[PDB]
Amino acid sequence: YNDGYDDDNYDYIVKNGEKWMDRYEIDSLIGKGSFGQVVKAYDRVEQEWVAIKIIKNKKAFLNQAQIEVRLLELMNKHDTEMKYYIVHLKRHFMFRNHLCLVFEMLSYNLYDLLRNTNFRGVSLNLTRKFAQQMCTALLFLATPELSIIHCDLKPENILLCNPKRSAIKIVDFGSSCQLGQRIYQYIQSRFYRSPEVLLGMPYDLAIDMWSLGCILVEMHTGEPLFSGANEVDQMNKIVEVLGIPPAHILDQAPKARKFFEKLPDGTWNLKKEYKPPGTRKLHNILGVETGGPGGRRAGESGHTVADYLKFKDLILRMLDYDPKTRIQPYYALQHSFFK
Ligand SMILES: Cc1nc2ccc(-c3ccnc(N)c3)nc2n1-c1ccc(N2CCN(C)CC2)c(F)c1
Repeated sequence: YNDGYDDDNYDYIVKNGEKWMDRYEIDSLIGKGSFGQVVKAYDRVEQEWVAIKIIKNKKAFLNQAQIEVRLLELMNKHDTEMKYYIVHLKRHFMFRNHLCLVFEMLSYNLYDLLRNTNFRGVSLNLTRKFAQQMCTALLFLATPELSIIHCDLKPENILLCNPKRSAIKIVDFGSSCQLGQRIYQYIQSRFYRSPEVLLGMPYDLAIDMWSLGCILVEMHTGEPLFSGANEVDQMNKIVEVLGIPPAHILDQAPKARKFFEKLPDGTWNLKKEYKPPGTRKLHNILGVETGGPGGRRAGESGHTVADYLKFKDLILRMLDYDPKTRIQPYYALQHSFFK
């Protein structure tokens, strides 16, 4: 293990108080993920805490992180005032056989926020703040010179900047790509995976908007909207809410028959118990008329029927099966939900 320094998962074994390169004092592990670890460090030179993503000493992670660095640096050539809600990569270096990405220090991810609500959700008002930021972030990523598809939006990859404000940033561009790259497939985290990707179809930046629609519902209900145990269960759970996808899409989907078959009348239906297609209404998931998710927002300011109907509309537009008509970031931002 790399001159001593690695565990059996090819992680750097953090030693609290270690100094690196006469510059960073490692304080502690913040958290682990697939890619490796994020540690809290003090940068003596800039005099600030930084979150150092220490990539596993494994080629696949190293290579993914090099793609991440490239995309972050590209995003940086634009967002120098850090306006657009993407985590700032300060610098990167190889250290003891681990690629290290030095980020600004942020705070809890939105999953952990949901965990602190006991998976019962945050307010629609907070949901709206997250939504507005996330739509602005997507707006940014879709700037032509970037055209970046995050490809793994989920609550864990959206972080509070700090524990007392509603400001957030997107993290983790390990799985990201630019438009026209199509080599990736079975991409996105399953709960947040777009129909086009489930269907093995060409995809674009609209996949991120699908993920966001899923995320926003979850932020408010506390629970994943579409919590499939596998792709088939995923598509089924999607269909429960949204109905059979448009025929014009299914006729074009290489993986149509993973999920669907044509009936003798030439129409598409599921292969296989679930609520029948389109019968699990978002109207009811959100509790539009019944005091919000599980009735728990009954009375609360900012949780009116009118508010929920606006939120539902926005969400349904994000969860358009058709990536061509799925609401784009700009128009999402103009939605009545945000007035
Ligand atoms: C607190 C904190 N600030 C961070 C800044 C950047 C990143 C990051 C992580 C991954 N990819 C990129 N591009 C940036 N992470 C930051 N974190 C942070 C927050 C929470 C966790 N976890 C991970 C999972 N665990 C179960 C809960 C806490 C973390 F590792 C880092």
